[PDB]
Amino acid sequence: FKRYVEVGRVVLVTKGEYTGKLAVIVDIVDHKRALIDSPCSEFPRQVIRYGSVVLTHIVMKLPRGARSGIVAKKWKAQDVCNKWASSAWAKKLEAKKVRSQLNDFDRFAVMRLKKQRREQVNVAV
Amino acid sequence: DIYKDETLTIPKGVTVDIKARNVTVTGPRGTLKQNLRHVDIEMKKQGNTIKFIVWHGSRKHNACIRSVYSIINNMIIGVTQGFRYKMRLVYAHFPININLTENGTVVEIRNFLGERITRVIKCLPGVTVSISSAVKDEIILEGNSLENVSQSAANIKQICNVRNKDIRKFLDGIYVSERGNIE
Amino acid sequence: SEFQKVVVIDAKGHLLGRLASVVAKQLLGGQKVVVVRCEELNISGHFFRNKLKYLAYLRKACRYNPSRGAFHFRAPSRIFQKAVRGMLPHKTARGQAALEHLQAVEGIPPPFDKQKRVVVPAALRVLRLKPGRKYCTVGRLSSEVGWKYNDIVAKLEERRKVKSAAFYQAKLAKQKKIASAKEASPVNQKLSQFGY
Amino acid sequence: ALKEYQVVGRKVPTEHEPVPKLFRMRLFAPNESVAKSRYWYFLKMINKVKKATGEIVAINEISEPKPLKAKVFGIWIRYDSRSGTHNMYKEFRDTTRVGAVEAMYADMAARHRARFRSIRILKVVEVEKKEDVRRNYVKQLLNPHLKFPLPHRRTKKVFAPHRPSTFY
Amino acid sequence: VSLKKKSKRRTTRLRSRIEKKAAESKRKQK
Amino acid sequence: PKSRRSKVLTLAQTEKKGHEGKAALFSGVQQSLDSFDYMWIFDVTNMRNTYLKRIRDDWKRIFMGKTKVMAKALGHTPEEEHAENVSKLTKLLHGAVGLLFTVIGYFESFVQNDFARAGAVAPFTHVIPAGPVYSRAGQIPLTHTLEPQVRQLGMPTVLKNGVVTLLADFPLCTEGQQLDSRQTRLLKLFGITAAEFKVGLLGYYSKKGASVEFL
RNA sequence: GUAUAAAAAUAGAGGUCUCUCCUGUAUCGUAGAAGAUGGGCGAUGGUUGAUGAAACGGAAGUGUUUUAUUGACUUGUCCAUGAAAUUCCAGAAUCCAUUGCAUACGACUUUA
RNA sequence: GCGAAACCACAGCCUGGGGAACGGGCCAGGCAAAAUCAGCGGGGUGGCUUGUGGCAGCCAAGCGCGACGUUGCUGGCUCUUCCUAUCAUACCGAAGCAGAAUUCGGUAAGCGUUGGACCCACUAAUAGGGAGCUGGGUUCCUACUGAUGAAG
RNA sequence: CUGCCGAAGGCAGAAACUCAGAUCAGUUUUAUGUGUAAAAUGAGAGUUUCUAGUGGGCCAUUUUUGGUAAGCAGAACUGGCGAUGCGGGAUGAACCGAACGUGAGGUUAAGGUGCCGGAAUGUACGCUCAUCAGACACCAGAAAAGGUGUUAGUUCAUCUAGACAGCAGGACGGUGGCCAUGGAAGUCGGAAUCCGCUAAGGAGUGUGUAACAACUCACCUGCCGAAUGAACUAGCCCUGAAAAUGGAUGGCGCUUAAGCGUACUACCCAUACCUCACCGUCUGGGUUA
RNA sequence: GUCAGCAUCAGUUUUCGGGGGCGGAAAAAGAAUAAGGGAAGGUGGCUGUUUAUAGCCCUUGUUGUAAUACGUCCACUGGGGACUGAGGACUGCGGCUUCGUGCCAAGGAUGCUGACAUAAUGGU
Repeated sequence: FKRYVEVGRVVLVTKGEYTGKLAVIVDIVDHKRALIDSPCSEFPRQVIRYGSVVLTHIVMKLPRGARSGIVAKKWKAQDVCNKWASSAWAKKLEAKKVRSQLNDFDRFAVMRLKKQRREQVNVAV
Repeated sequence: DIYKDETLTIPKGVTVDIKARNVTVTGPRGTLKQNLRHVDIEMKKQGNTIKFIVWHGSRKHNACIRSVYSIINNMIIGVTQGFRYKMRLVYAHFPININLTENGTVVEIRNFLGERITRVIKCLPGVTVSISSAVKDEIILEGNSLENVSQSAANIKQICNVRNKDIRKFLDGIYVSERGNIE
Repeated sequence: SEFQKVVVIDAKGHLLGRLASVVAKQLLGGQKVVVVRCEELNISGHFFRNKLKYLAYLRKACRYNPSRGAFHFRAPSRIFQKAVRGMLPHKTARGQAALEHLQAVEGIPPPFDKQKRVVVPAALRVLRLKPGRKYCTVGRLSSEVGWKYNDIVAKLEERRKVKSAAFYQAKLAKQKKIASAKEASPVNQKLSQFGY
Repeated sequence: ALKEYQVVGRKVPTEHEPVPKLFRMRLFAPNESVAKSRYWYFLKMINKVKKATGEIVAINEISEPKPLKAKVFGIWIRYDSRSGTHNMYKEFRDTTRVGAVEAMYADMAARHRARFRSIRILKVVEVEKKEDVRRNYVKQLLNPHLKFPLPHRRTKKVFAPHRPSTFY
Repeated sequence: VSLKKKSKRRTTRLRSRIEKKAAESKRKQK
Repeated sequence: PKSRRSKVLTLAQTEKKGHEGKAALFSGVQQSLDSFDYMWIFDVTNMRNTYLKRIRDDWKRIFMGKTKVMAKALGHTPEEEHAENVSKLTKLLHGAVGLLFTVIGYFESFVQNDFARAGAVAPFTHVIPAGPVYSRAGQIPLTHTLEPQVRQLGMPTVLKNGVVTLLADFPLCTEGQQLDSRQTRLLKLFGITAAEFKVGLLGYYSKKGASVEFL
């Protein structure tokens, strides 16, 4: 578990208006800023500092300075999407997001469901 | 500089475990453990090579990479070949009396310039003191830790020190004569 | 981040000034604070400089009745209390009542060793001090300024850690049993689309 | 922040000079008013053209043609110090000329205690050639296999229940 | 703790006297 | 102001030419190539400057400059090389090799002995008797007045009663073992003539033949 | 809801060669005329109260586990009754006496 | 048992600051627990300054000056505490320091630094300074110290 | 008791009447040389008369001469103080804001947002470790400078013809050049200090020897493979002396700052600014129903 | 009489959100797609080379009259919160309405409702 700042490392934005989005480092601008892209259309090409992002463990082969078109091409080829989701870290994050999106009636659904989960508390003797 | 590196290739010394800056190097002669918590560097071990890596370190912190390189190398030399320090007892008129107890781990010294006192030292761990018959009045400190053997040597030399006498004429004392390895 | 009756702070690895300021703000807010394990508080600056700071603090004494002179407290808990009270208006009834809401102790006594001990990130040395910087320990500065109860606390802390490790192992085993039964229960997969 | 401006100006035409020459300068200022004053004093100190008898004929903000390509910019500047005179040349790797100038101002205020009025910028040029780069730290960034862990990780919600991770 | 031999804080006469005599120094060098 | 190693200086007043010296050496190499004959390839060895002067005496000149500097001046490519088939000769041209003008029999046979140097192997196992030091290892029919040598030796010796005395015998050299700096320095004070200067006459860059053999 | 107890490091930790952290937005709990009255179906569980006995906890033990016997409530799921005009928030010591190891007077040290 | 008077804006802890006059009131700190008793009298002006003189010339790192150099000439008797700028004691370094005795210098204020008419002894030494009294010379309260003392 | 007007270092007010003016201005333009003269903006402008109080001084500002280790002294103008409360600078006669009726709400100035303390333990980039750090405030007295502390620069140097360094070696022979001497061979001491060889061995950089001898550099060759060196400038840091009870960036404390510099947002509140109510004074319009 | 809650308003004010123009290099970028040029911090290939089994940079065309971004404006609009309710028949300035004792957010708050009275407010 190292998370070196490589060219082609996919990262998770954690500060700014693009919080929660997934990107990939295209170029390392300097000691304290980098250029990232993503196949998703809502996230444009921009230069972001390392304080507003956390590096993931997934590294994807990517030539330096590549345009967004082939970045999506290589992203789809190596299947980075749903490879990040395969990690339990993404499952926890999306579980939190669904739990935040949750409402009062469905909170009462969770009420009953986890009560039925505690129903058993059955342990072999 | 972003990445300052030093590389060490390990000889037939068996194990160089580096868990949490606490290196435990086991070789043919013995096993030495020593701590590196005082510095913050990467120790990346691959094959028979260890890389000491510092990222973005200042020059003050970069001064410690080669220091860590040297101490680990000295530890490897100790577990492979060991260290041996040879002192010659120098006396003008009063012979110096030396006694060895608990297999050389405590040295008692008498009659240094006609002393009625008993100067006693306890050797640092991993050090054994012997008297060699090849040359008269010859003291040998052998061990695995160079620091322990050499600091034992310093303790002997400083405790057997001439006070208030003119050193340009009074030459009596114990001095380190040769430094080397066992093999 | 919810108002508790009592907050037990495990002061290991914290910075004296930062933890004192956070605690002093909580006491004025009206919260009872118990700062346990005060022999592990960290102070920036190398040990010799800090001891010179403290030994200069001893120099302040009255020239008539040093019994009325400055009271130099050597215990690490009392050192933290002095740091905290200097950040409070203790000359008024509000500050004097705030001091009564703080209990700084040495080690973790039995009434507080069985309770959850939160930590303050704004005072943690690991998060707040640049690596490669010299620091000192209050439990070490205290021993070389006059504190004479270091050995007893260390022994009673080794006992406490042994007992706590045994307790955690028992609780971990029970949690493993509960965890194993979790996926065995079906509704945990049947209707888990809500994220739970 | 800063924006790069081009200011073109001339003195008011008279009988002596029916067609005065047109003087254009590329300069950096937070807004157009500061740029015009920045230009006027520069014109005074280089060509002795008074502000009263002159006029700003054209003001144009300039945007970076390729803000999405990382570039290396070398900056020639002149400093007013205790002696009142110094010359420096620095290199900054950034995707915009404006950001490079901002980084230069921050560095000089951090190192030589330099202010905006004390610093006058002679030339900000792009260095495409790797060999023409003189600064070792810039060359360190330009190496092909650059890699390094995150530096200065540093990490209301007071009273965290668990100890910080500050690692991977 | 101060940890000094000389106090880093200054008296009001002393701080006022600097602007009194620093200005005169500029007058003298002029 | 900066933790940097000090650079001491003296009053020698003997600064070298550097680039000018290299240019002069290249010009001398060209002149030696343009010289009449005898096409020697031998510049220096472990022998002393006295041996080099003695060798130069039997000539009317041994000169190579910095090694591979003359080879660079000549050029590996035959077009740049003044001679013919010098592409293979440049590779063989390494170490101290140079031309001369005056031979073959003297170079092959006459090899004067000289003090040995470190890195080689001693011809035998030289030993030193204990007690008082012997200047010629018993061959002197040997003053012990080398009192300063007692401090400057480092061998197991003690200056007793104004005479350097060795407590125990120390073997200075061993046959079949590489010579170290300490052994070479110790043998320098004694008569260790373990050297034999040689020369290389594999080929000759004749004006007409132009056949630089590699024998 | 007066709910939540390893330790240690942060240029590393823990779990079964493999996996996890990357914060408690987590976990336990959570319906009921402030918690009513009955009926089933499904499980030997949970909340546990009362006593009764074992062990553990001395750093300020402020409590912890283990049970046993029972009296309870047993939302586990599915049904039936009543709520309302709260009809728009609120045994000792001392004095008197005695002692002189004490003492300006108190106090003290003894006897009584 | 009898029973005053002087004095009285109000009072009563200290450190640093409050331009001054620093004060008790103001600022920032140390602190701070009733009621009292007997004693004794304390309290009613440069961030200065220090160890290296005056005139002329020669250089000349540099910006007509020009630094260091270099050469030319004539008040005492007892008292608490603090500072080190150390006389002695402790430990060190250097010196033709053989030993003994000694010189200079460093850390060092823990502990000492006398008796007599500058003089002569003793002493290991007789180091330098900061914050009740007398001689020749001009014609209440508060502090300190002891003593009780109600009270969870 | 309350209200209004309100100074002075010839004033402020009162009454008597001019002109609805080109009539004045602690002002700026235009023209001629701070003077004068004839467009901007503001204002209703005025004349004779008498009658209270005062005619001092402190602080700073810019213009000069006399000056000296060193400050200092004498002028002119300008303001502030004086008659002036309020916010901030820890507190303050002269520092930064702001001129004061009683209140409600909003917003700020100066200064600030770690706690005391209302307000971001905000964001971004750098610098600094101080066994007596800094928050200081033209850093002006010590001040001229020292430092193998660090970060940036400026100007000259060599460098895969192999850079610096490192180890191996050569570092010679005329010659122990000549006077000088007990003994001086490069190295107690007096002018150089020449030559054969080169790639280089200096009539010699130091140690040392009675003299020698021996080692070293300064000078070159072998291995070794890339950058390295010298002189200056800038910022921070140490030092650039100061004593006498306890001790002060205001305190606590702070070291990827809560110190230094810059940039950008957000936030805090004065009697100040804005909206409203009310009190009083003045001014203006109207008022025989 | 006291205290409350809400609605519709008026004055002041603070804090979010949407829509729409208009400007700059008629944003610069970018994407997609046709030319040519260059190379690297040199990929596949074989230290050296020129898109191949990765790609990058520069210029032009095009999609185009792209969007975005900032600035600016709307007599465009949707919310949240707070302080205030001065005045006291009628005129007035205005908009709807067919004029109308017509209505209206138009020369200053009205409407609805609840609780308490031995309580609450207010004074000391």
